[PDB]
Formats: sequence, C-alpha cells, structure tokens
Amino acid sequence: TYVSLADLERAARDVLPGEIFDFLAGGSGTEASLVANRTALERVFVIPRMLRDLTDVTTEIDIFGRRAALPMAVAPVAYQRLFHPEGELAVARAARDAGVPYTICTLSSVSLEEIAAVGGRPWFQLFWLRDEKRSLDLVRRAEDAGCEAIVFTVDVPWMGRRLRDMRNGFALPEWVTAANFDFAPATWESVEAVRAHTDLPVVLKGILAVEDARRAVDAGAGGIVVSNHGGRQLDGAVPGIEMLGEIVAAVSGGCEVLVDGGIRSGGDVLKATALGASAVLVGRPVMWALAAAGQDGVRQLLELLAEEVRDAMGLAGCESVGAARRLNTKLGVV
Amino acid sequence: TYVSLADLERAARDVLPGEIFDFLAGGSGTEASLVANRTALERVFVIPRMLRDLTDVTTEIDIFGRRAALPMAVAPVAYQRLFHPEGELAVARAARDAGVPYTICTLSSVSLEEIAAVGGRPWFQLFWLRDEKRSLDLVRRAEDAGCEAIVFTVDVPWMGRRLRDMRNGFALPEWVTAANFDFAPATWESVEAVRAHTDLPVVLKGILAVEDARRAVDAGAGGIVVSNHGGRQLDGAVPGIEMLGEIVAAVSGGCEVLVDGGIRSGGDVLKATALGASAVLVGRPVMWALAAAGQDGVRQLLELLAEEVRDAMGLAGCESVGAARRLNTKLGVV
Amino acid sequence: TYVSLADLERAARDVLPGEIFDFLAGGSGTEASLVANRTALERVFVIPRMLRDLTDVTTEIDIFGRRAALPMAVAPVAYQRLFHPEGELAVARAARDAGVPYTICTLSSVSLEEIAAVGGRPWFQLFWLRDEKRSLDLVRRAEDAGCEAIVFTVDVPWMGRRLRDMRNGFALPEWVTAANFDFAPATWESVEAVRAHTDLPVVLKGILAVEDARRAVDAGAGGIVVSNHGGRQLDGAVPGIEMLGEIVAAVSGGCEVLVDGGIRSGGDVLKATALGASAVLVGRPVMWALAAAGQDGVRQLLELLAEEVRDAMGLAGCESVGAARRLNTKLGVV
Amino acid sequence: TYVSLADLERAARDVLPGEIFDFLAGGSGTEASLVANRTALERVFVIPRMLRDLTDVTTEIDIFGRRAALPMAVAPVAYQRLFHPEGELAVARAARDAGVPYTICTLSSVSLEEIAAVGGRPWFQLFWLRDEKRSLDLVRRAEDAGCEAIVFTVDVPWMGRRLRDMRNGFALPEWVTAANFDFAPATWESVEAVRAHTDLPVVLKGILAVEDARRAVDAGAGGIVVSNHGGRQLDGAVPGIEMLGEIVAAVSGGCEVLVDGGIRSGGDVLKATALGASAVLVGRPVMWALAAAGQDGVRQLLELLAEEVRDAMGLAGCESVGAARRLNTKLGVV
Ligand SMILES: Cc1cc2nc3c(=O)[nH]c(=O)nc-3n(C[C@H](O)[C@H](O)[C@H](O)COP(=O)(O)O)c2cc1C
Ligand SMILES: Cc1cc2nc3c(=O)[nH]c(=O)nc-3n(C[C@H](O)[C@H](O)[C@H](O)COP(=O)(O)O)c2cc1C
Ligand SMILES: Cc1cc2nc3c(=O)[nH]c(=O)nc-3n(C[C@H](O)[C@H](O)[C@H](O)COP(=O)(O)O)c2cc1C
Ligand SMILES: Cc1cc2nc3c(=O)[nH]c(=O)nc-3n(C[C@H](O)[C@H](O)[C@H](O)COP(=O)(O)O)c2cc1C
Ligand SMILES: O=C(O)C(=O)c1ccccc1
Ligand SMILES: O=C(O)C(=O)c1ccccc1
Ligand SMILES: O=C(O)C(=O)c1ccccc1
Ligand SMILES: O=C(O)C(=O)c1ccccc1
Ligand SMILES: O=C(O)C(=O)c1ccccc1
Ligand SMILES: O=C(O)C(=O)c1ccccc1
Ligand SMILES: O=C(O)C(=O)c1ccccc1
Ligand SMILES: O=C(O)C(=O)c1ccccc1
Repeated sequence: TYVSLADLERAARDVLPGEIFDFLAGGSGTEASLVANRTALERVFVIPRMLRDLTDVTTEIDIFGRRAALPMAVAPVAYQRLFHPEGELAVARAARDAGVPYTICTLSSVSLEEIAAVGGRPWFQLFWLRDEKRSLDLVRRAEDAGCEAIVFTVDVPWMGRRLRDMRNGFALPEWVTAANFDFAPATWESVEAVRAHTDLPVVLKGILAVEDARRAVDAGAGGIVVSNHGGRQLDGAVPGIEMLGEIVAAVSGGCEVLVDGGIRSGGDVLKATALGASAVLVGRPVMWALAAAGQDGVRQLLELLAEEVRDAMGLAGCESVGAARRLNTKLGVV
Repeated sequence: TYVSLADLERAARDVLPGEIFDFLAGGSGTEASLVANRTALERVFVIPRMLRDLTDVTTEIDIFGRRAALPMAVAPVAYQRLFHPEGELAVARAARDAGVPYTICTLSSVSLEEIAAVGGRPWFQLFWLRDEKRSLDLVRRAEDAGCEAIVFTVDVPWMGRRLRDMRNGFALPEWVTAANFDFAPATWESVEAVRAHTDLPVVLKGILAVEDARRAVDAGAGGIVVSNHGGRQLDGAVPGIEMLGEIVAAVSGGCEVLVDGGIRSGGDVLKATALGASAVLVGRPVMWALAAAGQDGVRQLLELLAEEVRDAMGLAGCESVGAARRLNTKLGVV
Repeated sequence: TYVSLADLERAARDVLPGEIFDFLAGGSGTEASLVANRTALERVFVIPRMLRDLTDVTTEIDIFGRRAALPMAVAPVAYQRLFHPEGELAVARAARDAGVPYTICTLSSVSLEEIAAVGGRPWFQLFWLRDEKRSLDLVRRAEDAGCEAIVFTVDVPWMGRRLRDMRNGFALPEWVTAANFDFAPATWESVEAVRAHTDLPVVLKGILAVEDARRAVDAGAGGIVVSNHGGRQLDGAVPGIEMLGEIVAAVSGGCEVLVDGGIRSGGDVLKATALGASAVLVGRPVMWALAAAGQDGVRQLLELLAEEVRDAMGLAGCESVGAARRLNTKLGVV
Repeated sequence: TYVSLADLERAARDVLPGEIFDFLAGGSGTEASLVANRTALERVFVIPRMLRDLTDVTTEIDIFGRRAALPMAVAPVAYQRLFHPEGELAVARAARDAGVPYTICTLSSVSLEEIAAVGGRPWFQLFWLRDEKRSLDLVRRAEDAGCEAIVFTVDVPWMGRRLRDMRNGFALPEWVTAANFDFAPATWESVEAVRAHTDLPVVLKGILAVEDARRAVDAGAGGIVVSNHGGRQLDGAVPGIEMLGEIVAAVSGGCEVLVDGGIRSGGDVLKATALGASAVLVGRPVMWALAAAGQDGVRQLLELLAEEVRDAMGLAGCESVGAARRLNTKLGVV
C-alpha cells in the first residue's frame, strides 16, 4: 500500500543497485535544475473555487486524437530493463490498463514493435539519428506499429554531463541493450523532415524559450513539452513550470502545451493545469513503481495518481480539466 | 502557567495518544498548505503607530448582532471528545466565560442542543447533508437551540487526503460518535436554500477566490471565512492570509470578512486585523488547551490570547479593533 | 583582542548570569522582530564608488549642535549595573573618550547627574511619568546637568511581553535600582509639553510609520530614531531599517533621522548611512563590551567600530558621511 | 581525475596548511559578499534555445587584440608561491598551453619579466604605487616584457579586513616575497596617467556602480571587470553578477565588460555571458588546481572548464559566445 509517490521512491531505493538508482535520480552538473524543478512547483499555490457542480467530475482529456483517462502520459525514459526484468512491457501494460499514453523510447530495451503490440495507443519518442534517411525510417517503423504521436526530443544535441554516472563509472549491463538497433544533433530542418514524413502529430519535447514555442507552432508541431529534461541536460536551465504560463499565452491555442519535471502528485498535476498545461509527463516516479513491484507497481502508482488528481480537481471546484486550466495561482515562499 | 500558545502544544503532545495528536495536527497531502499558513503570517510585519490615546483600549467587536470580547471565535473542530472527556462542553463553557463565540459543529461529539444550553450565544457550523430537507432541518435545530449564525463550510465537497490518518489507520474510538445523528457536496443552490430558510446570518467558510467572495455577498451571505481549512483540504491551496487583503477590497464592506489558519498569538490577530479581517477563527490551539487541562486549559488559553491582543493593539497605537484595521503592513523575508 | 562585535557577544555570554544575558539578548513574543532586525540588514548590499579622493577621510558628523567622532551614539539601555559594577559610569567614560554621544536613561542605575558629570556632552532618554509636572521636572534635571538632547521614547506605552524574562522569573537584584527616583503612556500632547519646556532638541525614538515621521517634524522634533526597540516591544513590528528610506524621503531634511536595531559592524553603519540615516544607535554590543571588560571593553568596542566605519567608508569611496548617504544600495537574498 | 571544480577545492584543502587555505578562501568582515557571489549565480537560470546549427561550436573570443580559447582569463591572485613551489610559472604555463590569458600580478612571487617569458600573451595587473613616476615605470616594465593589457585594480585604496588572517596571525613565509620590488590610493587622475603612458588597453577591475562604468568608458578604458574582489574588500558590496546586466546596458558597447566572483563551472560562464559579459575571470579555483597538482593541475582545471563551457553552450543552442550573450535569463529561488 502506497499513499504518496514518495512511498514508491523509498521502495525503489531499497531494491535498486546504487549506480542504477543514481542513473535514474541524477541530473547534470551540480543538479541545480533538478532541484529547481521541485522548488518551482512548491512555490505555486492554487486559488480553488467553491460551490460548483461536481456531480460528474471527469479527469479525461482528448489529446492527439485520443481520449486519455488523466491529463498525463508516461515520459520517455531510456533502458527500462535497468529497473525490472520486464522493463518497458510492464510499464506499457499498466499504462494501457490505466488509459494513460505510454511514450516508447528510441533507446528502449525492448523493441518498439513489441511494446506497441501491448496496445493502449502508444506514442514514440525520437532521437535524431546519423542522417535523415535512418531517422525517417525509425519514424515510419513507429507509425507502422500503431504509435499515435512522434515526441521529437529537441534538447539533446548530445547527452548532458551526469556526474553521478561519471563518479560511479556507470555503464549498461551486458543484458540491457538498445533493442531498436543492431546520433546527430536535431535542427529545425530535421523537424520539417519529420513533419513531411508523417501525418502523425509531431510534439517537440524540451522547449523552454517563448520564441521556440512560437516557432514550433509555425513549424507545424501538434504539441510541445515545456521541459528541462528533468535537470539532466543543461545544468542551470530554467524549470519548464516557470516558463509554462508565458509559453501558453504565446502559442495562443496553436498547439497542445505539455510540461514535465518534478510532477509528484495529483496536486502538482493540478498546478500544471492551472498554469495552462494541456497535460503533464511523469518520468522518475513511474520507474520507482516499476523497480518496486513491476507491472503491479506501475498500476498502483497510476491508480494513486488518478485518485489524487480527482481529489485535487474536486476540492478546487473543477468538474473537468478545462475548468482546472481556468484556475488562478499565486506564488508563495518556500 | 502558559506564556505562549506554543506552551499548550507541548502539553497536548505529552498527553494525547499519537494517532489523536496526528488527527489534530495534520493536513492533507504533503502538508504544504498547513506549513504555508504559518509561513505566510511570519512574512507579514505591522507598521505600528505611536503617541495615540490609549486611555480606553478595547478589544471588543460587534459581529452578527452580538458583542464579542475579542475579534476571535473558536473554529469548528469535529469530535472534541477525542481530546478530553468533557469535549465540546468544556470548550463552550470556557468560550462563554471569556465572551468569545463558540462554533458548534455538525460533527460534534455532544449534541448541538446540549452545547447550546451552555449559553454564550454560540454559532453553528453546517455540512451539507444527503438532501435539502435534512440539511434545512439541521439548520432549524440550530436556530431553535439559540445559535446566532450559520457557518456553512463550503470547502468540503468531501474530506481531503490526510496521510497521517491513513498511515496510522486512524478511526474514531467506539466512545466518540457524531452526536447530532442517529453528506453531499454543497453548491450555490445549497447556499440559497439555507439563506431562504433562516433569518440568521449565513457565513461561508472556506472562500479563497476573490470572485467567490463577491458572489458570497451577492448571494446574501452575512460573512465569509477566508480559509484553506487549516491545510486539511486541497494540498497546495493558497493560505487565507495571502488572499485576505484582496478579498477585503473586493467585498467593500458588503459582509464581514474573517480569516483563519495558523493564528497562534495576539500578534497574529493584529496582523489579520491590519490586513482587513473583521475577526479570526482559532482551531488547533483551542484543542491543545482542551487536551492539556480541559475547561480550565481553554480558559487559560483565552485569557492569554486576550492579554496578547490587548498588548499588541496598544503597542501598535490602536485603542479599538477598527483602528487596528487601519494599520499598514509590510512583507519581509523568513 | 576583539576583531568583530561578535567576539564581544561570546565574551559577555561567558561572564554574565544566564537570566541577565537573557534580559539583554531577548525580545518580545516569538522574537520575530528581533531576528528581522538582523535579516533586514543582511539583505542590503552597498554599491561602492571607486577612484575618489580619500586623502582626508573623516567619520565625523555634526548633530544636535555637537561634533561626534562617528555617525553613532550609545543607545539608551536601562540598568547598566546589571552588566558590570561600574555600570553607566564605565560606558559614559568610554563614550566620552571616543567622542561618541552617550544616552543617559530615565531608568539608569546611577543618577543622571553623576553620569553627566563624566562629561562628553551626553543625551537624556525620557520615559513619560505619571503626570506632566514630574515628567517636565525630569527633563529640567537633565538640561540643568548639561544633557544636550532629549530622546523621548515613544514606543513604550508599557513594556512588551519578554518571554525569556517571564520564564526565568527575572527581577532586578536588590543592588540594582532606578537611581533617578526615590509611568503613563506618552501622546502627541506629551511631546508638545516637552518641546515647550526646553530649548534642547527633542528626538522621538521608536517611530516606524511614515506619517508619524512627518508628524514628528510638524511637532517640532529635532530628530527621530526609526526603531522597533530592538524587537523588545511589538513582536511583528517592522524593522526600522526597512522603513528608513521611505521616512528619509518623507521628512525631506526637516529633522535628523537616526536608525537602530541590529547594527553590528562598521559595514552595517555604512548600510544605514546609504539608506539615508544621519546616524545610528548601538545597544546590545555596548553592553557586551561592558560585561566583558568594563570601561576598557567599551573603549575597545568603540575603537573597533571606528576602524570598521573608516574602512567601510573608504572602500566605498566616501571621504565623508555625507558622501556615504549618497551611496546606492541593492536588495539581495539571504 | 576531476569532474567538477569542487573536486579541486577538496584536494587543495587536503594539501595546504590551514592558514594558507584561509588566506585563499577568505573574505572581509562577515564574508557576506563572499557568500553572496555564489548565491547570486545560483539564482540565475538560463533560457536555452533549441534546434540551432551546432556543426562548428566555438568557445573562442577576440579580446584586447588577441584570440582567447575561452571567454575566460586567470584572475590576478597575489603570491602564488604560497600554493605551490612553481607558483606563477606553473599557472602561466598551463594558461598559455590552454590559450587562456594569464594576469601577472603587481604582488607576484616571481618577477613579471620571468612570468612574461613563459609566453602566452599575458596581461598585467597594477596596484597604484607611492607616486605617479614609480607606478608608470611598473606599467612600462610590463609593456616592455610583452604584456598585452593593463588590469588596473581600482577597489583597493587599501586591503580589506580579512578576519581569518587576523585570527590566524597570517604573514608571508620568509621564502615568499613580492618579486617585482627590492602603495597609495588610485583616483581617476591615476587612470588618466596610465592611459597617457601606454597604448595598451587599460582595464579597470573592481567597478560596481553604473556611473563608474560609464565614467570608465569616458576615461578611455578598453574594459572593466565588474567585481567585488571576491568578497575580500568591502564586506556588504553587491556581487558583480548582480550589477552586470545594468552595466552592460549603460556602457552600450563602449568597452569590454568582464565579470568575476564565484565562477565555478562552464554553466556559470554561460550565465555570465547570458547577462552580457564579454568574458569572466576565475581566481580561487585556479589556485586550488595549482595547490593540488601544480602545472598539470591547472591544465586539468582548464581542460575541464573548456569541456563544461562547450557543453553548456551547445545545450543552450549557442554556436558562439556572441550567441550566448543573446540568451535570456530568469531569476529563481535558492
Ligand atoms: C533515467 C532517465 C532516462 C531518460 N531518458 C530519456 C529519453 O531517452 N528521451 C527523452 O526525451 N527524455 C528522457 N528522459 C527525460 C524524461 O522524459 C523527462 O523529461 C523527465 O524525467 C521528467 O521529469 P521527472 O522525471 O521529474 O518526472 C529521461 C529521464 C530519466 C530520469
Ligand atoms: C481536527 C480538526 C477538525 C476540524 N473539523 C472541522 C469541521 O468539522 N468543520 C469545519 O468547517 N472545519 C473544521 N476544521 C477546520 C477549522 O475550522 C479551521 O479552519 C482550521 O483548523 C483553522 O486553522 P488553525 O487550526 O490553524 O487555527 C477542523 C480542523 C481540525 C484541526
Ligand atoms: C536590555 C535593554 C534595555 C533597554 N532599555 C531601554 C530604555 O530604557 N529606553 C529606551 O528608549 N530603549 C531601551 N532599549 C532599546 C535600545 O535603546 C535600542 O532601541 C535597541 O537595543 C537597539 O538595538 P540593538 O540592541 O540591536 O543595537 C533597551 C534595549 C535593551 C537590549
Ligand atoms: C588569495 C587572493 C589574492 C588576490 N590578489 C589579488 C590582487 O593582487 N589583485 C587583484 O586585483 N585581485 C586580487 N584578488 C581578487 C581576484 O582577482 C578576483 O577578483 C577574485 O578572486 C575573483 O573571485 P573568485 O576567486 O571567486 O573566482 C585576489 C583573490 C584571492 C582569493
Ligand atoms: O535522456 C536522458 O536523460 C538519459 O538519461 C539517457 C542517457 C543515455 C541514454 C539514453 C537516455
Ligand atoms: O551524447 C551522446 O553522444 C549520446 O549518447 C546521445 C544520445 C541520444 C541522442 C543524442 C546523443
Ligand atoms: O473538517 C476537518 O478538517 C476534519 O478533520 C474532519 C474529518 C472527519 C470528520 C470531521 C472533520
Ligand atoms: O469525505 C467524506 O465522505 C466525509 O466524511 C464528509 C464529511 C463532511 C462533509 C462532507 C463529506
Ligand atoms: O526598554 C527596554 O527594552 C527594557 O528592556 C526595559 C525593561 C524594564 C525597564 C527598563 C527597560
Ligand atoms: O510596562 C510597565 O508598566 C513599565 O514598567 C514601564 C516602563 C517604562 C515606561 C513605561 C512603562
Ligand atoms: O588582493 C587581495 O585580495 C589579497 O588578498 C591580497 C592581500 C595582500 C597582498 C596582495 C593581495
Ligand atoms: O592595505 C595595504 O596597506 C596594502 O597592503 C595594499 C596592497 C595593495 C594595494 C594597496 C594597499
């Protein structure tokens, strides 16, 4: 029995080898951006509304042509077999059963076709490959397998400096591989190549500048994820939650605006929604649940988040996620 | 001998079973809103006035047609027999003797008629029941028993997620019951039903949004309590003290504006007054005093608060609570 | 050898009985205003100027018709025999020798005439007595003894709630008495009575509201001390340093504007000057020095402060205190 | 193997005598300005750009007529033989090999001619001497030896009060001397004398006021270093990083604007650049590396900083330092 996401972190910390826990937990550099993701959420307070009709409270949203049970998707996290032997299959099954989109990674430890076969209308996260032709072939594989959106990660020209991994001498165990294989930096030209190659919605993950959000809309993106990559890329990058309101105003409904980084409760989902997010991604907590108890762990996490989201929405007077987006917020201290 | 409200918390902590102390102390979720109630008060500084006539300093106010000895009432707190065998009767007797209004709860552990028989011109807190007819019958009981105001709690469509209570497996002992009995979410329609059923002032407790405060006035409320329910309802709800000034400006004398959450001294009462509150509610400290020493404990607490309020008002140059409302404040750090 | 004021606090803490140290160190209530005096100074940063002529750096000021060696006076502190057997005489001698004004207290433990006989052109602090006639007789005594200013304390209608003193059961030892004797709250009428009774400058100590500063000028005050009484009066009163800039702007050279509360270095004196203060008062540190080493201790403290003030002024490009008043500041964090 | 600058501080702390470590680490007074240099950087967050061309990322700049490999120079630090027997020669050799300017000190423990003979196009830091003639002779020596800029330190009319050094009784060992010899306060007249005596760019180090930055341009300075001297001069001086943006706007390209104080990573270099700095100086970390491992230590530090700067720039979408200067920032908390 878990009553908060923090219960799952404690359980994952028990079970995982230290170096693997550090791979999961860590950020780049001094971990300033990692810590700031939490600090930034903790400073946001919601102004709830009272006395509204709550006879049909629903946490559902429509996004990228699909109904989702919550305004949430599982974030792309590479190499999930590091955390449990069933890896991506356990997580994708739990996500499917919960009605939550699952993001299949370019660096998945089980092939994208196997994970897509689980069902649940999955998304696919793209890292740009050595050339256009191979990148587009990977997009086409994902589309052929029934993925419903391409989440193009745009904040990784290369991987950040993860000092925990350097100090630990961390490397993949021989039994964990990039199962989609037997990279070069993305540009706006890469985005255009992807957009022309698929009719699936293209979602740019890792946008923080307002003008990059605008340009994403102009480039034909169906969504963006406002994100500092969980503090794993540029150390000192602003948290996504701190740019979200400005970005939502700037795109002016031109694309879906998601956010990630440090979402650890249904209350945090509500804060994100109140700042204007269409939905959130959740990364580390899903992996804690996977490490702790496999598929059943992830199921319990998603059930817990669903109850927390419903609870927060109703206490704030919101019968729908749209209503939650119209909530006001106030910044506080600590 | 107690010289601060904090002396009473230490005494209550000694005597109470852990699970009962946690029921009393706790908040919802991560307890962010619970902590913020204190943080928010600690950031407020008063700009005192000097050299004013203090020859007849009075802490009295007129509210809901009654003189009160202090700008304070005892907050509604369910199930007071959890804290002392005399429960609500001990607290109501001490409040009566101090000239402070006592709020009788829907979930009182002694019947509202018994508590009202104590005297002291009590108020009645309403939770909306399964239907209109039963809710209105409860209002009529309170009115028939001589209650002078209906404090309609509007922030509890359901009870929040209290993780201390979940972790402790807390439940009422068999010897504590809801003595008014042998609930459904409130709406603005419920408010209207209550307003039409009684000539008593209706006070909406748990308002945080400015437009909800305005709407409360438009709905015929005689007062509101600006409140996040002591951090026990929405985790991440703004503290009432942070919304109070804006709300006072918006209602523009159209109803009484009370505040609660974290009031722990006469100095805090002064801060609330200087931000525009008509009066405060005090919850947890009253229960600490009850746990520590029964009726006499509550008497000592109210005597201590009375002396602190008088002290703070005079040091700030205020011969009346009205003068205290005209004090200016300045936000500081930590 | 002491190299900071903090060295003196450690020495005083060694020697003094605990209850006496607490009488000296403590504030009212939760000590929020006591702590805030320090916090507020620590948030202020100076923008120093470079490359100015420093060939005749002087820390002198003219104030209330007298040259002072530093922009500083010893604050009124009652009952100095609590800290050392020579009490006020030791402090007044050291102040005289340093060229710093000494404020003789109404509640001095040596008679005001004895302390004035030390020399050094002293000031006299007044508490308003039971009636006008006795109050004015005390003012006349001070004037007859050669005091040069009347520092009328206006923030003590009564003494604040000092919880350390209550918890310790603190009372004066039989060997410490109010030597000026064998009180009622001051008002603006009291100020006028004093102003009409003496041609000495009347200085109102304990002003925090801007309109009280204006009114002080209109009332014929020669100065004010912007002060929360070292956090010993209203708990939650804003620090003087936080009101100082606004007050200086409002009085627009109409009277001298001093500040006190938490001045613990020459750097802090510079901050106060840069915010517009004419001079500061220093309280607790003078008593630490007295406790630690009597007259010689106070001499060493004043020599240390003189060197720190000279150092700070020159490093900031200021050849005079007037130049220091023209420095700009910037608020920072922690 | 060092993966952060903090690894080098730990190593230096191991090896150095305590009093020498304190000479290096310490600041003046309470060390408020020392701590604030770090706090101020930690509050700055970068808004990175995505999807830009990074096929030729370069960290090079042109400054004072020379290409530098990074937007960084080694700060002037007196008496480097305190930290390692090779002192300035070890540091200058490593700087030369890394393509980073090295600032030769007036108070170098090896003669300026010997250090200049190392090569690498060095700068020379000037303290104003007892008269104009001797000061100008020192400038001429530096110029004759091939120094390329005169870094005139303008924040040291005298040295600040370093309480660690006072408490330790610190003095130079007999084997460390001011090798350029067998001082008076600088003014704007001194600056003019230097400017007329050399065609080398004159760089004023220790500017914090906006009008001093303007005046520096008007005086013919080729650059300024916005700096509080690592918190070693005025205790309470604003950090340079907090004045940098305002100063950059005010000089409006009229001179190079460098900053120092607390730069401890390539991420911090990026923050400085994004606030408008042309380049940074790095002081203490270079000495940590020197203490830890001599010339090879300094080489490793500069290689580490080069990799961190390249990493941060690319992750932020900047192919050049000019692009980094066009990044936006956002202030956060803690
Ligand atoms: C171990 C780990 C691996 C990750 N791998 C990827 C990846 O392959 N692609 C990607 O776009 N994001 C990746 N992310 C970033 C997440 O998608 C997400 O942005 C971040 O974890 C969200 O923050 P949260 O973990 O605080 O919920 C990874 C994060 C972690 C912790
Ligand atoms: C144990 C407990 C029970 C409570 N029960 C009720 C209730 O039945 N109805 C209600 O409107 N508020 C209830 N409250 C909220 C209080 O009325 C009040 O809003 C809150 O406690 C004020 O904060 P304070 O405790 O910080 O003074 C309760 C609070 C506590 C701590
Ligand atoms: C032990 C003690 C006694 C004091 N007595 C008096 C007094 O008799 N009259 C008065 O105007 N202020 C009195 N003060 C206040 C000081 O004059 C001054 O406002 C305060 O101490 C300044 O702060 P500092 O102690 O932080 O320097 C007293 C302060 C202390 C600590
Ligand atoms: C031990 C030490 C000696 C210094 N000596 C000088 C000096 O002789 N001349 C000068 O202009 N600055 C001097 N500085 C200041 C540095 O040039 C620089 O402004 C400061 O150290 C930059 O901060 P950082 O150490 O945080 O990188 C010295 C600093 C230290 C720590
Ligand atoms: O994307 C990531 O943050 C990440 O940690 C990673 C590192 C190496 C391979 C794949 C993902
Ligand atoms: O940093 C890298 O080289 C790396 O492994 C990578 C991973 C994913 C996308 C781009 C680069
Ligand atoms: O109102 C409350 O906060 C509360 O704690 C409660 C919980 C259960 C029943 C009654 C009150
Ligand atoms: O959460 C509940 O179901 C509950 O017990 C309750 C209590 C008071 C009012 C409304 C609901
Ligand atoms: O003025 C004071 O703060 C003070 O502490 C005091 C208390 C009693 C008598 C005199 C002064
Ligand atoms: O609080 C008091 O009664 C008190 O002792 C006093 C002391 C000085 C001035 C006014 C009152
Ligand atoms: O410039 C300095 O900060 C410094 O520490 C110093 C002190 C004495 C001599 C030379 C430099
Ligand atoms: O403070 C001093 O006297 C000192 O040593 C010095 C050092 C360098 C420049 C100016 C003064």
